[PDB]
Amino acid sequence: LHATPGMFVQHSTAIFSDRYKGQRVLGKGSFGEVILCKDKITGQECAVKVISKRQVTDKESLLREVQLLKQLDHPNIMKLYEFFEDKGYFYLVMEVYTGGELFDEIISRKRFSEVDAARIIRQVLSGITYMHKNKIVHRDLKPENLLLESKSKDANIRIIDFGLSTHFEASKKMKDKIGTAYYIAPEVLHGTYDEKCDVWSTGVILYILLSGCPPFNGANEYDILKKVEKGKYTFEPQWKKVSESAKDLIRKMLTYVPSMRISARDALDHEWIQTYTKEQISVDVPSLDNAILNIRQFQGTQKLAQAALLYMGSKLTSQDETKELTAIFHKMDKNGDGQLDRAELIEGYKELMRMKGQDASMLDASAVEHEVDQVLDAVDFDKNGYIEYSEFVTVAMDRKTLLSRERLERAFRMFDSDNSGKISSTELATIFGVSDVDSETWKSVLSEVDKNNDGEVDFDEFQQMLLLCGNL
Ligand SMILES: Nc1ncnc2c1ncn2[C@@H]1O[C@H](COP(=O)(O)OP(=O)(O)NP(=O)(O)O)[C@@H](O)[C@H]1O
Ligand SMILES: [Ca+2]
Ligand SMILES: [Ca+2]
Ligand SMILES: [Ca+2]
Ligand SMILES: [Ca+2]
Repeated sequence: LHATPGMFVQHSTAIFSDRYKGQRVLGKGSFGEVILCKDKITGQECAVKVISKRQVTDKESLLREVQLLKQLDHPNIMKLYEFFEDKGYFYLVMEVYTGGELFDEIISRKRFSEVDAARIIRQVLSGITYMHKNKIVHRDLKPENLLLESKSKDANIRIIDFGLSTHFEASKKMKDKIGTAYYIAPEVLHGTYDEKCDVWSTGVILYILLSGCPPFNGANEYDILKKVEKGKYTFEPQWKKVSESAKDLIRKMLTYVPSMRISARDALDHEWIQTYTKEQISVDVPSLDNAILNIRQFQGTQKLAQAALLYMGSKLTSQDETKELTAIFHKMDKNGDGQLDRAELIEGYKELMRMKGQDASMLDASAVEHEVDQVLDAVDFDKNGYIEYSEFVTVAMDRKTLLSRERLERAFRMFDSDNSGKISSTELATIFGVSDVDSETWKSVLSEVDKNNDGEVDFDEFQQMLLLCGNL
């Protein structure tokens, strides 16, 4: 029973209009197709893409895209909350990003300084390192598909639009000639390729950030593709002030032969990306102490509670609500790939001890390793060996703060699929995407939670489960 944020995406049995209220339109696309909506229960704002069935094989491709978004949890990848379908429409309910496309920043300035470009490309590369590690290739990276989270000058980047994305395998190469002319890798046009195609597109973006201009240009799509296919580019007047390090990274990402082209991971490790700032994220002792405290108290959580907390943490908390936790996550993620590993958690504990002025030799040699092994197992909801962003936020967040009245109510209705007012073992099975929950799993829920002995969990019991007979 692996819990992931993606298991909640298509799980509601409710109709869209019973969960969301439309406000204003959003974006610069066809009018009314993306709408800012409010969650009727929590008040959470979201961006809804409404697709008419008149406008979509196409149904299959939309579903594939939803399936891919359900498998990705990363601070630089768009978050999908929910997906609804009715007789007339599909509704893609997404986290709202209000800073506009990177494309619009580009066309409103001459070019980016190296430091501003490095911050952007570092985030893109974190996103794609993570994607590639999860066997997913984007295939349409470009500035139109990179949204800034807000208008704040320090807004993060989110990779959007997975409409061309697919899984890839080591054994079988990809063949579909798919992409956008300025950004598409030559081997994609030749028709045999792998995930290095995303690295090339990111190299094109970087070249544009630093110069203002595409490396392969021309009067029309046909002319652009002819330059792309040859692969010849030049650093031809702005380039005189650009550092040798920046050029070196571009040379490596626009390396023509794909077997010789740098990987996303190695590009994330490039000296230009690694050393563009020495500024440290500010995290005070009390916030880190509290986060660690919360994480280490999580062992022993039963399966209904676990799924309910992950739902609330991964779907019902905004960026504003999780500011402090997000900073701690990025500080602990030493290799900047947007996932926490065993070695990174170990270092996080040693960091905390140093910060608190604790003497580390007062513990057994492997005390920290033993701690992290227990903690990691417990907090790794999908058991893939990493702490993803949403797993981290869920567990590290102050529990009383997470368990608001509205979040509790939303979470209960999400589990109670038939609206009977009680959660059954079979509703537990369905949320985890399995046929049946075994007797031991359900019995361990009931022995703690089923206070009236009826074999199901009502709203009262569900609140008490999470809150000392708490009820909001
Ligand atoms: N999660 C989001 N939050 C806020 N705005 C978004 C989000 N996703 C897309 N938009 C914007 O809504 C507009 C249309 O979105 P989308 O439906 O993705 O466009 P499209 O059909 O792919 N072609 P285009 O709209 O020209 O990019 C664009 O301005 C997007 O930037
Ligand atoms: Ca990491
Ligand atoms: Ca995990
Ligand atoms: Ca029920
Ligand atoms: Ca009961």
